[PDB]
Amino acid sequence: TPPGLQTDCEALLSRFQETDSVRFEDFTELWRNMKFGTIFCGRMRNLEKNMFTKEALALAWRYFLPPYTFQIRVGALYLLYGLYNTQLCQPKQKIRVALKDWDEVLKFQQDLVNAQHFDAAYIFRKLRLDRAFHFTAMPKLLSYRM
Amino acid sequence: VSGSGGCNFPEYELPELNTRAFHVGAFGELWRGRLRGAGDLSLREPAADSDREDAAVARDLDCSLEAAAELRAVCGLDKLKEVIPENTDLVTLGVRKRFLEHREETITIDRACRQETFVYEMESHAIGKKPENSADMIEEGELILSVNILYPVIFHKHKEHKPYQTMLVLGSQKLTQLRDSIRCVSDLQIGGEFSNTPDQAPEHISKDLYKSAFFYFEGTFYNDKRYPECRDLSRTIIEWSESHDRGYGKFQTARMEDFTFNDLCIKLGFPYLYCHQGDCEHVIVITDIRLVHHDDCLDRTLYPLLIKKHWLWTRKCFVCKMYTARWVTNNDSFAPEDPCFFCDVCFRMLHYDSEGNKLGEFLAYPYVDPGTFN
Amino acid sequence: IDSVAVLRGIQKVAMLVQGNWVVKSDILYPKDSSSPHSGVPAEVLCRGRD
Amino acid sequence: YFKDKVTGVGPPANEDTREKAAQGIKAFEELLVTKWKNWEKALLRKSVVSDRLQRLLQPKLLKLEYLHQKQSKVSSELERQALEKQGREAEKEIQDINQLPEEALLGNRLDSHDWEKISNINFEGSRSAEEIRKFWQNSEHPSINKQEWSREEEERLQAIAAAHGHLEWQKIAEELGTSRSAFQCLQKFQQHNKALKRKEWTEEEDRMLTQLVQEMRVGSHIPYRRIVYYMEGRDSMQLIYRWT
Amino acid sequence: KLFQASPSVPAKYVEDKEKMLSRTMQLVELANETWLVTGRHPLPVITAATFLAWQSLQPADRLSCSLARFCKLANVDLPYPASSRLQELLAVLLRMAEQLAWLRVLRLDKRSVVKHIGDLLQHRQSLVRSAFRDLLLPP
Amino acid sequence: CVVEENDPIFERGSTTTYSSFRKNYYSKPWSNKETDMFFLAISMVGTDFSMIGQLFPHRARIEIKNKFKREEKTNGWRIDKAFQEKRPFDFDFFAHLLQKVLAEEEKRKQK
Repeated sequence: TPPGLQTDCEALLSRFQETDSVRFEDFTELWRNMKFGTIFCGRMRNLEKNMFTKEALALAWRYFLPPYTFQIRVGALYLLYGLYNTQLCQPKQKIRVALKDWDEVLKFQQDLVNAQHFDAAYIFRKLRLDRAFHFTAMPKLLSYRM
Repeated sequence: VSGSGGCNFPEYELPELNTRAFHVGAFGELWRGRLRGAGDLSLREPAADSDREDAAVARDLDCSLEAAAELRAVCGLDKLKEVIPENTDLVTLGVRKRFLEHREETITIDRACRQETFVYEMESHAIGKKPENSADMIEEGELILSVNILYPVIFHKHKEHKPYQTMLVLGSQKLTQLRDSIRCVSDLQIGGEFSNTPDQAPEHISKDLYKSAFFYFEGTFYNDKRYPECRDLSRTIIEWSESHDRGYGKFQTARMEDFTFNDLCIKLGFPYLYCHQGDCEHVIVITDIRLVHHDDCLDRTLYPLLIKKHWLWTRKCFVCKMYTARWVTNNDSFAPEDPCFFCDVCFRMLHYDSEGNKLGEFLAYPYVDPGTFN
Repeated sequence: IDSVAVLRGIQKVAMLVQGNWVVKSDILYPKDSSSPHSGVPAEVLCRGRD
Repeated sequence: YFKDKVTGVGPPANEDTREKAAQGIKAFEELLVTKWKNWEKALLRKSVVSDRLQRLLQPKLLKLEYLHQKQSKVSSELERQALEKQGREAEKEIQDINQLPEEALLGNRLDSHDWEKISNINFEGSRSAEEIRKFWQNSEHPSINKQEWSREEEERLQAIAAAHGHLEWQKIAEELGTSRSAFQCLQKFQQHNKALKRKEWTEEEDRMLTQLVQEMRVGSHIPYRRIVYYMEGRDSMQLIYRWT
Repeated sequence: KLFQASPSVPAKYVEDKEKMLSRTMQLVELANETWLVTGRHPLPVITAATFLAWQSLQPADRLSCSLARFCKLANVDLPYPASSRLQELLAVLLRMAEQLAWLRVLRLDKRSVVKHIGDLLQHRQSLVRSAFRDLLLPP
Repeated sequence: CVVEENDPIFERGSTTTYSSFRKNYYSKPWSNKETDMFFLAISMVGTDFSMIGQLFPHRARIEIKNKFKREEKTNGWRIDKAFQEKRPFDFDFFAHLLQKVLAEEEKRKQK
């Protein structure tokens, strides 16, 4: 895994805890200060940045696992949505989702729509409208050689 | 016998290392029933446009008819800041600065990514590839399967088997397609000897002399009988397995011209084994399986893709060191070592006079360099 | 059975004489065998028969 | 575990492998050529000198043992003194053989030596019999001039090669009087030769150059090695200008 | 069981019973004359001798093995002092090789000496005579 | 009937077996401070093997016997020196010193 991102995710997660509620206005206020979308352009665009954004999306969705608190769930969801929506590079790297992980998001979306959080459900509606998921049996690929 | 034991909800056997076997064919229906998945056309449009969003959302999910949710759009699109990663307290900024520092240390230009350009081009081959005709377009929800192989041994001897290729194939295609698409330089090798007459043209490569090729997937040996010359290599594997009580249950045999990838009840990540041309072996790994997307190639016949052709070092001529070799000598009269390599111009002058008379006693064979397919 | 496949295997073990196929000497005399009447090694029999 | 799923401590073998290996289809399992090491040079030198000294001593040692047996069997004193003198001569022979400098007992390149013995005993089956035979015949031998050229033999080399027709380099190397193997002077001849390169590019060759690109080119990188393999005469250095 | 190529033993370790018996007899005779049969149990000396013989018949694929590996392969309980007897016999063989000009030039060691056991046994008489001209007693 | 309580075992090939003819009675080794406390126990009690064995839970009677015999055969001068000096019979302080030696060896094993 990219070591530099394991710290950036935890650093930006502090501002996620700083949010008072889950309403998407907090993210619009955050964007003005923590412009996480800086490296999205960088000085060079190649497989380097491709693998960079791939691993970033992967390890960020990794923080969407059940044990994380609801606020962290909303934070990770919105972060991944913004990241995917800001991918101006040639390829459109879609987030990789495991089949097992397709159970938590179900009750998550149910609780979000039942709470009348229109923005919370509209964000996922737009994500689905973009077809931004890589349906895979496992979240990552691994080999036994090492 | 029907599909062997397997659940289409893959549960790990060893966490994150392997998964239980499952009927991959059901994935094409399971995930497409759990989600409609419609929209595999890239029909994204290039006012009335917002009226469609209203007439959709106001009845699907949102109850309010007011277009207040467009805050998301105006924030994401309009408020997007040709930028340098500086003037902010982020750790990704730090790692990007470290990467840029290491680049400015030695790296002079960005054109050192040919190894990455390989995968880049092999993936671009899958985007923007329109079909030949309407009757050739892939159907919605088509299952796609990826696969890796490890043929050679030329790589590090004192190291693991990392450097080789990965492939990609469609589920609806027949297994004969995957069989004939797999490329291995072993099939280009030629039998016999050539020292008697180097001008002899290759009469028949091993691709035709030995067409037998079979797969091994959970005790299911799929043979091929398209041509009358091939043979049943599975006759020895069943005999040697049933001769002694080795614990390996009975294996079921079948043909390849009537079996599809859907009925492959196999594990992902497990190092399966595929063999062809007698004993040539290839450790295979099914890494990932997913349905068709609106960004994949639309040509179904053109999709035994070799998505990652791993680099290979072609053997240079041992004499001149400026050309690729084609002949390996044996029992040479002057070669410092028996496995010497020679090219056309060097092989002739080595042991052949002006009119082509064989000089001295030696053996030689046509060395088809693996670079032929690379 | 196809003609080419038959013609392919027969050339491995049979050698042509006067338009007729004759089995190779080494096939009838494996290297571990000898003459049943004199005991000379099969290599000698291979040369003599050929 | 890399080779085969069946790789038990004792792995089996199929019948088709016999047919595959009988028709000379050696493709990959025999191209694992490796370089040498200093310890390997020392081991080869020790093994060859020991083989020669053993072949020299064995008859003398056997004759000394036979003389001991005879003097232990015979009883006459005159014959005893005769055999004692014979064993003293043999003793001095063994002594001057053991005290022989290690340059004369090296023989020549093609000297009679048991290569299988040195390969299986000394090298412990690390190097094949021929792999050490050739290495001692051409690569490792004091009769091989290790000094480099003086840019004064290539002219005579190519003159004799043109007078003979480039048929047998061995005779050319022997007549040139360089005291080096043919493969040692040919590497420099073909390095100084000019026929290796090509000249101004024609129009028909552009067709092949574009075909070899449309057929196996990859993105911004062009594998010019494939062109060098297919297109003769063109090296790797200046062949990139054909596409730059 | 090393004489037959049973399924439990790789074919590489198999050897001829007559040649192995002869080699072990020569080895134990060298031991007998060098005071390696007095006081010490015979079984360990015989095991060390037969192990050295089995090794010397094919040092290529057997020198890497050890006495314990050989005993396990042969399915025979190895005598405890077999290691000491093997070490003493290897030391005796080394001392003998020092007299042979070519072997003394080889500068062999406890491990690489096993392969040259043939030449040592061929001229064991003069070699042991010279070695005793420079006896054997407990360390 | 037993329900899988024992595991099969191969034992003796019924073939030529090694003639051990030896029973190596396991004897616990002797530590330096342990030997010192044993010497002072001798000096305090004398040559009564029963009392020494009683006050030595870490050792056995035969072990003390062999140790005393070896010290006599090897270090008889130290035996006589210890027998010359005397010290008030100590059964309680002897147990305290035994616990101290136990703690010392536990520390030495921790290191």
